[PDB]
This record gives sequence, C-alpha cells and structure tokens, in this order.
Amino acid sequence: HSSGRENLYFQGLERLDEGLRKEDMAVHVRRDHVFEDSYRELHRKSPEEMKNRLYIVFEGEEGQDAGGLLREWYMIISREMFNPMYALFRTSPGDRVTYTINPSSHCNPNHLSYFKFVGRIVAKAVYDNRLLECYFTRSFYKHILGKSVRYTDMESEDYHFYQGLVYLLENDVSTLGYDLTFSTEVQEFGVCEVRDLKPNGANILVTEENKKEYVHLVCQMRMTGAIRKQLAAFLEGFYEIIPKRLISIFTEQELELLISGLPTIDIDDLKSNTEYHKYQSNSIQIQWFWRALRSFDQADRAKFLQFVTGTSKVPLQGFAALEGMNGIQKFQIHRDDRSTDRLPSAHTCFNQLDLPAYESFEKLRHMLLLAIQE
Ligand code: NA
Repeated sequence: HSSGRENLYFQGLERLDEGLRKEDMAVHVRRDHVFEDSYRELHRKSPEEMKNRLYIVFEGEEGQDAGGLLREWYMIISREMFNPMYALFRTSPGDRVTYTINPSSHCNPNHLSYFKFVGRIVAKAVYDNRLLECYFTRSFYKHILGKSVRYTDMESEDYHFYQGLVYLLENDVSTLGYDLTFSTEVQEFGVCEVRDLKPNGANILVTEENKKEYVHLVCQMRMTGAIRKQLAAFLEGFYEIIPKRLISIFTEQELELLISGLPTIDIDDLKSNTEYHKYQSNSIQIQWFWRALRSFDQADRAKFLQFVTGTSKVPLQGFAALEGMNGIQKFQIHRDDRSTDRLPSAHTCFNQLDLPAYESFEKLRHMLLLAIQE
C-alpha cells in the first residue's frame, strides 16, 4: 500500500495543485446550528475555493485558538452528518455501527444538495489529510471507488434477501419450485416499481447458467436502486475535490483507513471478549489464532478487524461493547469442518470467524492473511 501506491496518489494530487495558491476562508457558524450554518456557508463554493484554509467563527463567543476550533468543527460535522434528524444516513442493520445513504432522505427536500455538500466535506478532509470519525458500509466505500458490490456484502444490509441469493447459488434452478426473473422491486423516493435488470428483464427467466449474471445484476440494483440520485450527488461533491481516477487507486479497506485512520487493536481486550463454538479456548488452532493475530503488524490487524467485523471501528467501551445484527455480539470463532484447503470466511453481522481445522500454525497464519485482503 505504502509500497508505491499511496505515494503515487499524493504525487498525482499535488500535480493538480500546481499553481493553486490557497487562501484563508471564513466559516461563520452558530453553536446549535453548526451543520446547517456550515452548509449555508460552504455549499455554493467552487471546488477550487473549497481547497482553501478554513477558519471558523462561532457567532458571539470569545476569540479562540484557530487550530483547536477547526479540529472542534470537523468533529461536530462528523457527528452531525449522521444525525437521524436530517435523514441522510442510516445504520447497517447487520453491522449497526456503519452507515449508507438513507433511501427515505427525500422527506428532507434539500437532501440532494446536502449530499453534494457532505461529499465535499469528506473529500476536503481526505484532501487535507484530516481524519474524520466517519464509518460507512463497505458497499459505500466500494461506491466511492466505483467498485461493484458482491452478493456477500448483502448479508449485513438485507439478511433475508442474502439468504435468498445463497439458496439460489447452491441449488438447481428447477429445484427451487418457483422461477425468478431479471427484475426486482425498488422503492425510490417513496415510489415502488419493478425495475428490469436488463432489456425485457421481466420476461427473461433465471437459469442455471443465468444465475451468476442475475446475482450480479440484482445486487447492484438492490444496493443502489433507491439511492441513485443521492449517491450521484455525493459522488459529485467528492469527485470535484478528489478525482475518481485518483481515489480508485485504493481498495475499499484502504479507503476507510484513509478517512478515519488506523484503529488500535488491544489483543488482550479482544481475547478477553471472544466466544467459541465447537472450538474451546485451548483448541490448538485457537492458540495458533492468537499467536497469528499477535504476529500481525497493525495494518493487518486493522484489516482483520474489517474482515470479521465489517468495520475498522473499535467501540469506545472496548470489545465487550461489540455489536451485531442481533444486538450486543462478541467476536466469535467457529470450526467449520469443511475441507482444509478453504480460506477462513467471515459473517460480519454476527462478528464471526469460520476457521477450518488447519494442520499447522504456519498454514493457519498464511491462510488467515490471505482471507484478510482478496
Ligand atoms: Na459486524
């Protein structure tokens, strides 16, 4: 990552700055109105204007340290961005801690422009190497990167539908008893429609050799169909500061770490807050697991967390506060029992690692690491 790519990205960004001389720029804001005043103050700016040094003025409160204020301000925008009152962002039902665009955002009639704005902010922060406590779904990170969602990502977004997809994948198409079509229901702006996944989609049956393309098409549609206009607006704001070709250098895991930064994983904390199914605390590959995880630099530790959890966010209260689809859910490890040439797999909504009974430490370590990236 730092092995070349991150650094080209800075090189390429600095090259667009060539001959841009930045200014200082006021943000006049009231304390109880920080978010909306900030919108009013910045949304009509140009992208180039938006690359200026911000300094923030809190109306009618005593003169303060500019640096401390800007930091304070970014923190407020971070939390207020995700305030349910604006109806912009909604939590992952699987991962509880992560956010995407709320399909019901249209009840705020400014939502479209607020989405462009929040896009500009996120990208300004990244541009200026300011870290935000913003934690999105991996599907959302994939959207910024222009990367397609895999059916896997559906487990924490729509459990029943994901279960539907798995069933279709593992079964013969006439074994279903019913037959599917190249179309799904979508509720955009409150309105329900059945959208085709391709021309004449509604009249094209899914078959044994259709079903992969079907699964691909339906996930994209399901994940972005209600969201289209909001995403476009977000992506508009973001790409105006960081061009799409530049940001696309990163993977989805990397992108997240870039915005919010690298998390700290206290392994005594995590270990003290782990559950086991089929394995015991002292099963040999559990001991091997802990030994393995501890041997990871913090890059790989963070990526492992993303893998098993669906986010890089460590809870403020520690891993005893770890959450999942069914509520409070500790990290847990199961022995899966399928063949040993599998990689380990995760189901993030249950904060769950499925770990095969590997024959040796070195094999487990090597195999876990593989699972952590591709
Ligand atoms: Na999770």
